[PDB]
Amino acid sequence: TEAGLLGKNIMGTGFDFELFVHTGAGRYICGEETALINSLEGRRANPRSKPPFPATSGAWGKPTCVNNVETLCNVPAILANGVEWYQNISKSKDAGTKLMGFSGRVKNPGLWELPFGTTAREILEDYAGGMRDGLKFKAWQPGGAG
Amino acid sequence: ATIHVDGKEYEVNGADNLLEACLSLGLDIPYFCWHPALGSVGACRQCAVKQYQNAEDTRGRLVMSCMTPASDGTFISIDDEEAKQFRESVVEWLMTNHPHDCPVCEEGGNCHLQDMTVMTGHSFRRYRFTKRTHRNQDLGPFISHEMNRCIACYRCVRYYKDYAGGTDLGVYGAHDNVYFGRPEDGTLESEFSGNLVEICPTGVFTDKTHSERYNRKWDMQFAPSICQQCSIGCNISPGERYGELRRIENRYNGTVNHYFLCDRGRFGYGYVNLKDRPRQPVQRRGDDFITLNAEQAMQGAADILRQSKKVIGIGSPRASVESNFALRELVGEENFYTGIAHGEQERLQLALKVLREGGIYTPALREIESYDAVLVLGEDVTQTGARVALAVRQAVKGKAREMAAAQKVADWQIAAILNIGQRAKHPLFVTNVDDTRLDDIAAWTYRAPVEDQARLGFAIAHALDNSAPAVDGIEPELQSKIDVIVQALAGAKKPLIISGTNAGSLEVIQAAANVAKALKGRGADVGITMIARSVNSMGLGIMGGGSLEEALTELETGRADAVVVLENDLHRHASATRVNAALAKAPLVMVVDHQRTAIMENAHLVLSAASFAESDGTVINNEGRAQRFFQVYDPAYYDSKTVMLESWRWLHSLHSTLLSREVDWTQLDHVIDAVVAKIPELAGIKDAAPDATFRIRGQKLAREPHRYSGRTAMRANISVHEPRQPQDIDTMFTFSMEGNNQPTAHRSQVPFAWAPGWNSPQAWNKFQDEVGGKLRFGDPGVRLFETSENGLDYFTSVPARFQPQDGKWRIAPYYHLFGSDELSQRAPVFQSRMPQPYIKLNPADAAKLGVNAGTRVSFSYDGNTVTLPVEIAEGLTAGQVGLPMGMSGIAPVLAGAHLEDLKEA
Amino acid sequence: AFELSAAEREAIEHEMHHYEDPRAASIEALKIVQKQRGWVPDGAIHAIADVLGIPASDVEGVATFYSQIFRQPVGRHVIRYCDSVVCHINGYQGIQAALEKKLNIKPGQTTFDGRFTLLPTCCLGNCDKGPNMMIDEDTHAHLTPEAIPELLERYK
Ligand code: SF4
Ligand code: SF4
Ligand code: SF4
Ligand code: FES
Ligand code: FES
Ligand SMILES: [Ca+2]
Repeated sequence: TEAGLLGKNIMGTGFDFELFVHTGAGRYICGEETALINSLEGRRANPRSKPPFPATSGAWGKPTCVNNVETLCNVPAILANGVEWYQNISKSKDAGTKLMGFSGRVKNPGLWELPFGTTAREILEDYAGGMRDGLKFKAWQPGGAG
Repeated sequence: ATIHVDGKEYEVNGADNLLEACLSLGLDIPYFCWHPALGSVGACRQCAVKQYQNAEDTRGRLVMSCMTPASDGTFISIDDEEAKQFRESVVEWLMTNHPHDCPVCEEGGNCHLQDMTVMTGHSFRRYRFTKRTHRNQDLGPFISHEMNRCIACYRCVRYYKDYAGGTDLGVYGAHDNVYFGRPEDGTLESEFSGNLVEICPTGVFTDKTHSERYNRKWDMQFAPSICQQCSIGCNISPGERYGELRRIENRYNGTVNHYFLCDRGRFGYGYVNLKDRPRQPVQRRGDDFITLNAEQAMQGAADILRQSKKVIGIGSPRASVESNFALRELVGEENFYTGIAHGEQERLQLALKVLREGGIYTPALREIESYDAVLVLGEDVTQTGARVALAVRQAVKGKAREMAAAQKVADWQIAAILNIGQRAKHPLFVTNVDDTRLDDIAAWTYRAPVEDQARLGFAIAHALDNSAPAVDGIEPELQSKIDVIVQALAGAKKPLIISGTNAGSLEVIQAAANVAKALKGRGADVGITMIARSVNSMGLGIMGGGSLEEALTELETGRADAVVVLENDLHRHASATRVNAALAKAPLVMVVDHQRTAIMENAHLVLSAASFAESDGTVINNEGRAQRFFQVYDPAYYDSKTVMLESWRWLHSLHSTLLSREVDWTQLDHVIDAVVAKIPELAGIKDAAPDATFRIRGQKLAREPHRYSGRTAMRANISVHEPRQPQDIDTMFTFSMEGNNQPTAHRSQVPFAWAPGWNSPQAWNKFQDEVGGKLRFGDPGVRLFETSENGLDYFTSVPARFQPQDGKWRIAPYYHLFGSDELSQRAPVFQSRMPQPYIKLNPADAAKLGVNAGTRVSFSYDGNTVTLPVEIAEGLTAGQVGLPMGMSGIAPVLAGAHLEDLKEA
Repeated sequence: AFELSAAEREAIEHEMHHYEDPRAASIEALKIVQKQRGWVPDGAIHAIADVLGIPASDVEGVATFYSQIFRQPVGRHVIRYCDSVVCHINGYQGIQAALEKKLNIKPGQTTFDGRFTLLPTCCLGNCDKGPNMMIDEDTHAHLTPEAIPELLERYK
């Protein structure tokens, strides 16, 4: 906002955009997009039935678009380097990179950025270092608790 | 639209969802969270059906029928094996935490959860773990709270908050610890909180007044009746057991009061069960009070009345049309007096003239919800005509309904509708002497004396149409508010103007008529609604007669030596000292009434009349609809010494004994025919209900359910010999279960809703043509008059502005839903709910008098000093003092009067 | 008797400036009152409702919906230990046993002197450095049952 990248008349375009940070109060269901909209409106975070989707009538009945942090972090690279660069990062159906990582009693529990189509063995072994000493593999969840 | 359910083709409304479409076709889908008046939310997940994509489809998909539109060419299955298993599983999940409470639960035998547990076929428990429990709250004297029985269907919060506009009920907590109640212990503040006992499908919210003298639904004797506690005319089902009025249930009327009553009509019935009611005719001889039977009372009264030179009759707006007519025929038309005051009668006749000569349609109570802008002039609707206030709230939410309909959102998708129309609402402009309960949704509230509210109405009418008389002396800020109201009213397709006689001002009604005429001249679809005071105020106004002041003048001058007072305490319409003097001077006072009133001390004869629960008759509501109410029980079934007859029966027998020295009692339809022959304006009351010869395939209409119990033991302590079943020669109903209460029976009067498998109030679905619509063969009740071809002229007499004169205090009426109606004060449960009576003062006037909040001030009206504490009313205009109308010692006739010598005691 | 302070009212009103509906500042108003007073007392619900122009039942439903808004009195320091799946694999049970041994209380209870309130909590988003705990504003990772008694004494 000090540098003029946010607020009124952003870089001479005349587009006005105001960005706020709304801190939550500790509930897992608030991550659901309609429950997120309900929580943003100061209500109990019950989800909503779709249709209508939030693109038609979301926050306060207005058109609303909800996106993840990583999607909006993938956006500027697309807008700065081009569509054809983003389509050619990985030779798979899913384009672009993705934050992947193995956690829980591994040698290197962390987070890395990998192209789509990376097999799960390379994340476990070539990046996380495999399992720890004296522990053998039993199971894995690919995308979180759900 | 065309749907195919289980291989059968049906034609349905495409705007409906699948659940209400299938319930209207007679199919049984279990459901909890959906209500016809509240819309669909998809919470309970009970209404699952299997939808197929095409006719040649085997897999399908489980969908919520309440959330799925009944579009053309739909294919669904209710009795699919997977759908049945899922519905049974949902019932089983609800049963895991449910308490073992049915024997000691007031909902037992009337429980929707019981019916859906049986309907899904779930009777085997495999859950073996602990059940969650909850502490209960104290919700006031009317609603009992038991949160263990909750199934978290969210119907209470949806009704109370979204529909009723209440604020003190909510849902708290989380995952399976969801709690439905108030944030703290205390009385539920909504005037329509009593509908929770029918909205809640379990026994969480129950009728505490019924729970005192509890009995099950199958043990009740029901009758279709009309609520007598104001002029709206809501259809009710009173239910009796062991000779006392046990409960008032909502009787569905798709035109009037569809699913909801107000708390005054639901809990104000306790005056029927009072022990001081007259049960036998009593004749006063010196200091002795001898008890007569009916024939001795008729003979003695006839002899004394025949000795008299002129007997006058004083009717009442409490009494039915037939009883007022019978009194009018007994004393003669020239000697009949309406029991209300001259100003009250003038306002009532003006309201009737506006309704049936103004050329503007008057809506029924259900039709009020379809209007686009509402102007309320003078009438505190929530305290005098509460169900009209609820309908006005629905009409206000109509704007969000239209905004969502513009985005192709179905009418049953209530969450999406409320999300689209966030805080936008249709314009509501209310005027009163102080703040109202409609102020939270009102676009503007005008707190002013009744002259200033009338002037605002006249100014609005002049700004809409310049042919109307103008108001001179309007401040520019008030002029800007007037222009806001005019722009909102002129842009409305269906404006509605609501006034009434409770403001105590003729000019307010005249201003409302002028606004309605100005809107009619612009081509708008304007409606007008007048709120009267009592259940048969409009019937007494149509019948006509002299005022109470003329009757008291006739008694005081000696031209009348006999007075017959019909169901009237006479102190609410005239000063008590004048009434007592005129009645003490009269050598014969005969009081026909069902309540122990103060004028019976001066009465030479007291006829023990029947209340509405023990009588049949017709009442005309505020919209001019004639409605028949039927007797619930025989008062003489248990106490054989009780001689308590209908008032028209008493007066007709008295007239017969006066004329021919012989006692003929009557039949009810005979009195109806006499009314429609003598008074042509009341000719519509013949078609309000069919006569006593009406049958359903040869059989009468049952008053009590098929499983009515204890028939050989309920009276066995008095005598082991069973008594003769009480005969009903008056109506088509029978005082037994030997009759018809089929949902498909061709009738409009339904005593109670029961269907096999549907024991709760959801059986009204079986009794309707479509669910949430009208009754299957029409709603009962017939409008007495049509809309007039031509209208009235503009009322030229614009009043001057209110001027506070020194030493005189204008009485501003403050009405209370619990305390202003005469008979509901007598109900013992209302005393804990009735507010303590104070006097309202402006801060400036209280500072001028040197009085604070709570100190006692004494004032004299009609030479009688009474003392009251003080509250400081900020919204009350200075020069006015606010008084609670209809309370003990404060008559409703005091509205618009003046006060002298009001000073600190 | 509850009375909102001037700083609390100013912060709440500035939060209502951020939204097109004043109801949307209810969670932040409850968090402001909780930050100022440790928890949300009974009169704070009615005070926040009066400031925001919404019913008190809505404020109470919001306050009882969210687990991080305390409607019961807590201690001067709130320990929130993660009991989710990755910290279960990394062994939060030893941490919980050490906390219950040192504080001599159960989860959901507070200490006798009002110093500590022990609470389980959902995943803290620090699963690669588990097990994790959150004392009042500081998150601690790589927890061991031996380091818990040392870590507790730095919160007086
Ligand atoms: S609410 Fe219904 S199912 Fe529950 S205890 Fe009462 S009668 Fe039984
Ligand atoms: S209290 Fe009754 S109406 Fe409210 S959610 Fe529970 S079961 Fe439904
Ligand atoms: S609005 Fe009037 S008629 Fe209807 S239930 Fe209430 S008191 Fe009775
Ligand atoms: S009635 Fe459809 S989910 Fe509740
Ligand atoms: S599982 Fe404990 S921090 Fe995520
Ligand atoms: Ca009868």
